[PDB]
Amino acid sequence: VDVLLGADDGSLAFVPSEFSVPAGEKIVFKNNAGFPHNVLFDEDAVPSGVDVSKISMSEEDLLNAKGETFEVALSDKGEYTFYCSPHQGAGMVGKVIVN
Ligand SMILES: [Cu+]
Repeated sequence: VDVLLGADDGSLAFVPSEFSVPAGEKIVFKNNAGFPHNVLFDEDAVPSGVDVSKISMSEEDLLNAKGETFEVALSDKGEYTFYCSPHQGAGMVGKVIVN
């Protein structure tokens, strides 16, 4: 599944911001517009047992050009909250349900 970073209209959003994927499906976060963006998972809002450092970008790494990607496959079932570091305080966050 592809998830865009930034809406075409400049909105600070993941697109889609909530979605479900079967365990193991590769999620491709694709830098779209109004960057910089990046993608991290929230240690306080993932399934028990998940280590968010293995599935997040480094906080200092920013995608600054359209078409860059960050790709991850989530294997543990449950809810995961991801966020963009620059824009987390502007509501650029989302939720994937791995089933
Ligand atoms: Cu962002």
